[PDB]
Amino acid sequence: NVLFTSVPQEDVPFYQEALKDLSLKIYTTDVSKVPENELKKAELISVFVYDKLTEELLSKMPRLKLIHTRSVGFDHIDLDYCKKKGILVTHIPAYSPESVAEHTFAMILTLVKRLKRIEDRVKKLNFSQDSEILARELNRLTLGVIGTGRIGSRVAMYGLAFGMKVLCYDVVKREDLKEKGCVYTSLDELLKESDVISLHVPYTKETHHMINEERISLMKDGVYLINTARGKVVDTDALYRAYQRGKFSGLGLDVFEDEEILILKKYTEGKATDKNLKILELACKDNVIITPHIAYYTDKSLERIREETVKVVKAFVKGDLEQIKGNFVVGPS
Amino acid sequence: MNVLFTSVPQEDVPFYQEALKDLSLKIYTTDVSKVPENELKKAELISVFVYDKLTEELLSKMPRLKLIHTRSVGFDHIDLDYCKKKGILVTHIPAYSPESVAEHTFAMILTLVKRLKRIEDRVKKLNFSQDSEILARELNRLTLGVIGTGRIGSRVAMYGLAFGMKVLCYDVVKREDLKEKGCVYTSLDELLKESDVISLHVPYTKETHHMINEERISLMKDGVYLINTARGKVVDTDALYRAYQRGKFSGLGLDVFEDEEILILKKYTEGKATDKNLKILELACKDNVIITPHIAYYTDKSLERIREETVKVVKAFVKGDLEQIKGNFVVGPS
Amino acid sequence: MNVLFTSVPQEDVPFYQEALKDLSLKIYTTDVSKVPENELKKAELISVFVYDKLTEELLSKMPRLKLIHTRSVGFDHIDLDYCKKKGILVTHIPAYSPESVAEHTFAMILTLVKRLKRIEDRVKKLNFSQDSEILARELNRLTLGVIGTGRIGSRVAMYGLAFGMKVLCYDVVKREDLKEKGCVYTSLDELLKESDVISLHVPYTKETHHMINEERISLMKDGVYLINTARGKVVDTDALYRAYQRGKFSGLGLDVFEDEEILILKKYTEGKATDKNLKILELACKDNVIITPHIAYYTDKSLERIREETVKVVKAFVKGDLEQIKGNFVVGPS
Amino acid sequence: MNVLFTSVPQEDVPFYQEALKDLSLKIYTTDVSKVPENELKKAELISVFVYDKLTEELLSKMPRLKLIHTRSVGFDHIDLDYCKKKGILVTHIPAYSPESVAEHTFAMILTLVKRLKRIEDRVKKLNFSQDSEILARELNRLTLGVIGTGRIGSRVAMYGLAFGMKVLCYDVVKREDLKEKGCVYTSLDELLKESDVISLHVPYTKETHHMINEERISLMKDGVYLINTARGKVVDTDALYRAYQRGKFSGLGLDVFEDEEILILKKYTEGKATDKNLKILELACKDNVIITPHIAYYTDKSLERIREETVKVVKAFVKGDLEQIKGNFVVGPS
Ligand SMILES: NC(=O)c1ccc[n+]([C@@H]2O[C@H](COP(=O)([O-])OP(=O)(O)OC[C@H]3O[C@@H](n4cnc5c(N)ncnc54)[C@H](O)[C@@H]3O)[C@@H](O)[C@H]2O)c1
Ligand SMILES: NC(=O)c1ccc[n+]([C@@H]2O[C@H](COP(=O)([O-])OP(=O)(O)OC[C@H]3O[C@@H](n4cnc5c(N)ncnc54)[C@H](O)[C@@H]3O)[C@@H](O)[C@H]2O)c1
Ligand SMILES: NC(=O)c1ccc[n+]([C@@H]2O[C@H](COP(=O)([O-])OP(=O)(O)OC[C@H]3O[C@@H](n4cnc5c(N)ncnc54)[C@H](O)[C@@H]3O)[C@@H](O)[C@H]2O)c1
Ligand SMILES: NC(=O)c1ccc[n+]([C@@H]2O[C@H](COP(=O)([O-])OP(=O)(O)OC[C@H]3O[C@@H](n4cnc5c(N)ncnc54)[C@H](O)[C@@H]3O)[C@@H](O)[C@H]2O)c1
Repeated sequence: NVLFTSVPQEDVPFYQEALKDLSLKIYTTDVSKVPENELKKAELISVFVYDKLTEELLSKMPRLKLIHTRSVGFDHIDLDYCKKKGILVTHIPAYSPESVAEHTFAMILTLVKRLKRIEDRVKKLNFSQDSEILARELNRLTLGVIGTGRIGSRVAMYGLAFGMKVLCYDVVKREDLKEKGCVYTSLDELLKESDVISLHVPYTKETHHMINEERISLMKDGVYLINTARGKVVDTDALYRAYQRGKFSGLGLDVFEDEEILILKKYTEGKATDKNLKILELACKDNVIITPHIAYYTDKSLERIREETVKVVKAFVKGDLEQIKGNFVVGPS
Repeated sequence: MNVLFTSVPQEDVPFYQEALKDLSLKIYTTDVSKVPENELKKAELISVFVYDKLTEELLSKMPRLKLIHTRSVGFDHIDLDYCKKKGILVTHIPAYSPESVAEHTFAMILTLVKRLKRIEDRVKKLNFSQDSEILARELNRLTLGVIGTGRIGSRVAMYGLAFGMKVLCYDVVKREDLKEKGCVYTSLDELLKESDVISLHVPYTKETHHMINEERISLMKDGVYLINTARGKVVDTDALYRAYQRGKFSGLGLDVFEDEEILILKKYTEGKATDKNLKILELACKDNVIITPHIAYYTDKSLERIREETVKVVKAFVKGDLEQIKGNFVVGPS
Repeated sequence: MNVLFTSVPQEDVPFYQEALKDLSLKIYTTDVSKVPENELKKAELISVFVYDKLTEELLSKMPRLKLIHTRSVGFDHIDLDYCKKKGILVTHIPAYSPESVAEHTFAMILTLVKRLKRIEDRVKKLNFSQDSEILARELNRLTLGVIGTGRIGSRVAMYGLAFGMKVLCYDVVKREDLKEKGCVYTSLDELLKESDVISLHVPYTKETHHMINEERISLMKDGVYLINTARGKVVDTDALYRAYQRGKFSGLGLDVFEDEEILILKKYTEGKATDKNLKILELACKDNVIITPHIAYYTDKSLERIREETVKVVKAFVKGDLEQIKGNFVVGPS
Repeated sequence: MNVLFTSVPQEDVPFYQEALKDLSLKIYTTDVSKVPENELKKAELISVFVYDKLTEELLSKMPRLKLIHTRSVGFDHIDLDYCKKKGILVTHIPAYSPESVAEHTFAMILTLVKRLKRIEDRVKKLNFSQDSEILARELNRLTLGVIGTGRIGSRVAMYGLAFGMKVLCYDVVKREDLKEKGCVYTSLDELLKESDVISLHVPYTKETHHMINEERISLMKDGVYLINTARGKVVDTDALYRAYQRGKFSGLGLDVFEDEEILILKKYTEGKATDKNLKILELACKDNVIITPHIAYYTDKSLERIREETVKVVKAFVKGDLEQIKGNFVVGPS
């Protein structure tokens, strides 16, 4: 008995055909709206990043053997509970690191070349040139990459190709990046010296609100800050207060705290926070780009997410766990 | 020596006044067509930018002119044959910052490919959903075709390679340095047929005039992205417009376009307007078109370097130290 | 006596200090909830505006208070029962300019019926064509329903009559002057079923609370236009939003709405936000909706008259001259 | 009888085909300039709209023509002198809906005086605050100047009286009904100097050509609001633009403007464009300007009535019953 939640409509037929041998229930809605009689039956659930797999929810799933998330991130799942109950958790670590790294650079270039402000001028038939739209060049700037994993290492490499000085912060210091010119530094040194800072760490207890009041105060006046990692890596209240004081040349955010309320229109069922309003206000500024968690959202990513998802599910029904060993977050035993 | 500067932004006037203070210097923020005849007659060296149209008719009114310096890479605004006939020297600035334009080109390419204008429209309407109208493509799955691989175009090709793009190149000079990095030089027709993103980096000449015309556009893939940061007359704007309306393009990025100067200098306050002005204005509002007002070059670094190189050319010339600025000559001695 | 002014715009501070220079005056641009308790305790006359919540809990801390003057028509933000049991007098400004709000209502009705917001979107895209998507209706062919025919609503009904509209009127009190001009007083349910445009002009009370709710919206014609310049809580925003999403309305014009103060005063900078904030922000983007930030009253004459009436009331109260401000009492002697 | 219809909207085609199937009817959705010469020479009756230019040149190609019917109030697009000289009859529709245009006129006035465009800009940026940049004015404090008190202008004056405006009027034909309602006729110069809002409602003729020019605009109050729903050529667009840039106006509202047909019919698709197109496009983007694409008339009742009157005129002419359509004649028999 296989359960899929938060599946877009157009994937519904693809998963029915690809998994025809199995007993499969598919919901376009999230797991909190699935009836308890279907939760009780599920041996394998497949979710995405807005399905909160809390202890409370997972307790209603006594037959659950494996959770597969169609994502790189897995911070939406209570792993400690899964470890203690013997539930396996899989993910898709590398459907397309390029998608997010390319999106990150799209935002950096959009901001540094002031494209949004130019577009506002052009709409007013203002084709003049003046200092309000005077751009900077990447080759004169320092890029600070926080997290040099699959996505961040690509961001670091695009930086180098543009002639940027590249600083890096990670617990794992990569030879390949060092040989190419990147310099690994303390967090405090990266925050102080960078002109463009970009976040590429997972959300964990250690990265929780790591960009906070204190860290933001260490950054250069006029820094550019990009977040394509997770919203809760950044203290949105501190971000907003700093923006209002003019701290930033620009902000690029593809992820932000309480995003799910906007992205899934949960305000139709009573939800809202001050952080939703803060983000909507920022979104209107001419030196801010907010995108709705779509850095991954390319044709290549969606094709790979399908492929890998089908592979993990078939592997598990046959018991061939060796086939999917690179997919485990919580593996055997 | 009597030195005349035209089209100088007011913010640059103090700089040139101090740097050239021991010359007989006259500075106009307006363009050369607006300069009084009594000033034109006296001038021995003029420094212009790309909207100062130095035609035979205008140049005839400057009987003392010895050198034209354009604060720019491009010199298609200058009647060189007339200059050669008359013995007028012409300099330019070949390389203040090729990176400015190459970076801008990629800014536009990524804007279009990640559909950021469309996304921004949705976010404004509180539409934070995801669906196929905003499904992006990846650069690393695409072929870039660079038309012109000079200072600017070669850098664009290298950025393309660094994104994992297949890069096709067209130029009359085939650079071994680009071949060895992975760029493949092809015929024009092959580049047009196979490229998903095409970017133009050739000068405007009689040979590149409407090079991108109805025929060449029809050879492109449906869904191509076309970028122009070279000169507007390299592309037939009437044919580009008709093609856009038939849905030929995934996107257009234009920093330069025919008749741009009417919009950029607001010449419609003096009675000027063309159909291409209205066509570009209509395209500017589409969610898959980016139009910028010839500002690919307009960075802080470019401006610094344009200042420095222009002051070096003027001082060299007044001294007679011509070998010092040999790299700046378009029409050199003698 | 000790006079306390709250929510005074910075631009008005020098005005009031000068007018009331003879008194012991404390002015705040912030609201009453952010005034220090020692100043709350001294206060014998307090002047406020509509976002100052004079709750029982807040009025508890003002043991020396004799008079509350709100610089406004509305007084729903003031606990009148608590004032009555404690002997606190309450004044307001009943008629600084009902024309300001009635003109605003009509600006909204005309905006929507003439589809100006949609036409503007088209024009911004250089779309100057004509088609059924901007085909307008005429007011002279429509029926207006006016709910509340007081100082503001009666003027709205008269504007409608001048436009050749059939005007239906609903109020707890019938007016002969309006009937003689041609308004037809009817029951609420008849007005709701027969009006093409419905506009609200009642005060917020326990009886008007969510007066426009699910049931009553369901009585409206499909395609009705609904205007609210009264008070936000007269309409159930959730039922409104739901009906809107099903296509109930040709248009909506809201100058007031539930939880408006969170947006108007940016209280989200201190943690506040509701789902009604997001519903209104979403509606605000629609091309058949106009949302304004409670500014129907906000004209130059209004502000002038509010300043004048306010010094009048304060000076009359500090003298014993209660007759002079007889018309200003909401809760009078004794 | 050979009947020719030009500039017919596609959705009207079946309707006129059914209405006139007893006749030899040729229907085009394009303008008269794009009708083949063979068809122009057959035509006994022609029905056109305001963008069909019936110049002497075009009419001279129509030897068999007895009657031109324009589906419009306006007839400045027909060379009347020619028609008289040659005995050609000319009808129009004088009163399908003067209320449409008069209501549109007040929709623009109210939009401008209540600063709705600027408020919408603020609301879009989540700025729901109140300050002097959105302080509105009140109509009832202002003087309206109506230039042209015909069918449309007279209604506009009446609405103004309904809003408590002092109404000044200028026309060569005085109407006693308007004086009896409280309108006051004055000289042009006095109307220009004294009015806070001015609205134009004259036909286009030699005498009204550029009526509103540099000199007339200079007589207006600084801060004036100017509206035009008459004809673009009544206003000197260049003078209006120049005055706007000097800060002369609190607002402008234009439903008609010089060279509008290039934008409205997209003639820039065929190489047309003028400076006034670009000036209008620039003004359209300002927050105190509303431009609409000649749609003041464009209401469902207007379209219904234009259809009915056009059918009656055609059916009458073919039957010879000229007495029926006596009210429709611009140029009547002999
Ligand atoms: N915006 C999007 O569309 C989208 C799409 C995919 C992934 N993501 C996010 O991006 C994240 C990164 O993805 P990835 O594929 O690069 O992951 P990764 O695991 O390959 O890289 C993360 C890097 O962060 C480092 N790191 C973790 N904790 C750290 C700490 N506290 N201090 C210093 N370094 C630390 C790791 O050492 C690793 O190098 C995901 O976890 C997910 O949250 C977002
Ligand atoms: N948008 C902007 O702000 C901006 C700024 C600077 C330069 N430009 C434009 O970019 C152009 C290129 O600048 P660059 O510095 O790269 O110049 P470059 O001279 O270094 O490069 C030009 C290249 O074009 C090739 N070429 C010329 N004519 C050709 C033809 N007929 N067919 C095939 N190849 C041809 C040459 O071989 C050369 O490789 C300039 O001439 C200028 O017009 C635009
Ligand atoms: N948007 C704004 O800027 C703004 C400005 C001023 C006033 N207002 C609001 O408009 C309201 C009306 O102002 P006004 O000057 O017309 O006041 P008003 O007292 O003259 O009119 C109120 C009318 O509503 C009627 N009414 C009261 N309760 C009713 C009920 N339960 N059912 C039917 N009718 C009822 C009364 O009989 C009266 O005729 C104010 O109370 C205030 O809430 C808004
Ligand atoms: N914007 C639109 O959608 C649209 C629609 C219909 C009509 N119109 C325009 O509005 C005009 C007026 O329409 P109407 O039905 O009121 O016409 P009308 O003929 O009833 O009124 C015109 C008035 O102008 C006056 N007038 C004419 N020439 C004058 C002059 N030289 N000086 C002073 N007064 C003069 C006449 O005396 C008359 O009172 C039409 O001719 C047309 O151009 C525009």
